[PDB]
Amino acid sequence: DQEIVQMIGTEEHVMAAFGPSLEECQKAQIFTQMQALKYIGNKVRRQRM
Amino acid sequence: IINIKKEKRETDEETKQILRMLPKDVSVAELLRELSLTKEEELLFLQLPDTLPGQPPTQDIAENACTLADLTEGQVGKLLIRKSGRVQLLLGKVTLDVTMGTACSFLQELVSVGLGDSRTGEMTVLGHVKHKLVCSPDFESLLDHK
Amino acid sequence: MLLFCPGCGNGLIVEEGQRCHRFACNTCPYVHNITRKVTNRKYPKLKEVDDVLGGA
Amino acid sequence: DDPVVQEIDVYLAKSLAEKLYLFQYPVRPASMTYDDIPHLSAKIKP
Ligand SMILES: [Zn+2]
Repeated sequence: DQEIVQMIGTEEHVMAAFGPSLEECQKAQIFTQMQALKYIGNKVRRQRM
Repeated sequence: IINIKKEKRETDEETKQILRMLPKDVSVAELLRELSLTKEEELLFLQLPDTLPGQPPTQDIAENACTLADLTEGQVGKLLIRKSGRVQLLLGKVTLDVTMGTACSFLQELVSVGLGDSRTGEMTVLGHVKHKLVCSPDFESLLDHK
Repeated sequence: MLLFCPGCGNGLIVEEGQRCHRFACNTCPYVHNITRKVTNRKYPKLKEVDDVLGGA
Repeated sequence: DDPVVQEIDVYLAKSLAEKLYLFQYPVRPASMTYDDIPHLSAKIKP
């Protein structure tokens, strides 16, 4: 998360605005690329072409 | 309580959240402070232009990429600190311009990977990287030259 | 203020331990006991102006 | 605006040309160093 916060912006209001997103992501137990990829795949529909 | 294993503040220049109770430099200032005030040798990291003003010496070349690797040992360039803070790098006939890179505040350590054996290697940290330099051709000089 | 774990770079959270309250990481055992007071002022902007009306 | 100070010689080296890697930790401020943490293993694919 430190990378993402550094990478969005280091101004105080920036972290203030971005805090709810971090709280939301910590609400779920996503801490690994595998977990988030699984979550996305669940949220991705079979728009079969 | 341990003073060196503390938690971090977001601002790197103000990392020390709790107490025991910054200027932005230019090449002329940087080299002046690191030579005159301090005699200690320092590790720098610089980005050269894509191609150097030379030709690969019998390296099977087409004006291909003449990088730092293709050159040889010995004196290779001259660094001139001009008045009014101007800093240049005379590299023979051409004069590159040297500037501050982005001031990285995180940890950059220059290591050596000495593959002494096929399955053994010497990880040799050499020193921290404090400043980053950028070298670019003075295209204005090249243009008004011709 | 948003504190991040030096051990692994994740966002530290606040919790209560046994001796005192600690900042803790949800991925690694890095914890930091809150040894003394810590504050995070916001200084929200106030309602400065009043703006009576009826001018020309 | 002459080169008023420190006409500096610049040299090239090749002793560690193939042995030199630059490691940077984006998450670790330069304040803290890994010089005190005893390392255990280092696996590399050249
Ligand atoms: Zn952690």
